[PDB]
Amino acid sequence: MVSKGEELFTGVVPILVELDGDVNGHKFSVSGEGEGDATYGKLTLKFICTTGKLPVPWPTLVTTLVQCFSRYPDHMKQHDFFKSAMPEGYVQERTIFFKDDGNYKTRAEVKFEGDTLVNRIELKGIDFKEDGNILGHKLEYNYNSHNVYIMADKQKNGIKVNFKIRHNIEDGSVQLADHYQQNTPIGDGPVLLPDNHYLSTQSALSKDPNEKRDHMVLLEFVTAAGITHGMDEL
Repeated sequence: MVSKGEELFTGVVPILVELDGDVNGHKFSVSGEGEGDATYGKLTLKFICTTGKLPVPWPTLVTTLVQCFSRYPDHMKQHDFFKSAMPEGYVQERTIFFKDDGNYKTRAEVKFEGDTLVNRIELKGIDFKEDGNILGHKLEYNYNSHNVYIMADKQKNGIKVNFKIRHNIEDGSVQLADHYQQNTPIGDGPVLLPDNHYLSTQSALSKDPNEKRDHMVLLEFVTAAGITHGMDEL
């Protein structure tokens, strides 16, 4: 099946992202805009720190800063929770544990506001080392590919999601960030609850050569996989 929510994503959709953050007491705000094309699992966005210098590395914020733009193949469209919750949207909550360092806890609402898919987030970070990889800005400005593992939480009418991000460091080491996530629908309508599957996620970071503010340009491609081939023909 294809959910009614998925019909909202068959063309190019404008995206807005607003994040209000506080990490070890360093307050900051990020705004982003761009567009997604879930037909190709593609996002293209530019984010700006509107409060000055970002007090954490940009790569640490990529997962917090719209999984409804993932491409689900045909035999797996009945497993797309994220589009099925649209346009009313969903609440996405995480705790992200940076190995040997602090944690982010985030709560976001992802939903349509008019024609635009908007992700509004609050983030709180604590327990960071002032000279660790994060507040000491030792992460390279790049990003790896990851698998985002998804399972249904039928009790909560949503999903539980987990994965481990690898952030590359200049000296050849890696800073690991373990992500524990759950998503729940905002509205009343039925949502699709999936079988166990994963998203294969790729992200590339760049800069706008005419932008003086602290910023990140991001390109992402995300495709779902891993459903056995249960629903062989369906």
